[PDB]
Amino acid sequence: GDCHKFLGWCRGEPDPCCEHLSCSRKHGWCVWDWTV
Repeated sequence: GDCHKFLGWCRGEPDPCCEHLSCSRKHGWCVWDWTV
């Protein structure tokens, strides 16, 4: 049950991003919070 870090697939995945990250649909992966 490893989480998905930055630039990691999320769409469809069982668990959400790792930490301080938001699943980005535009790119298709989680991105930095402070960044976005």
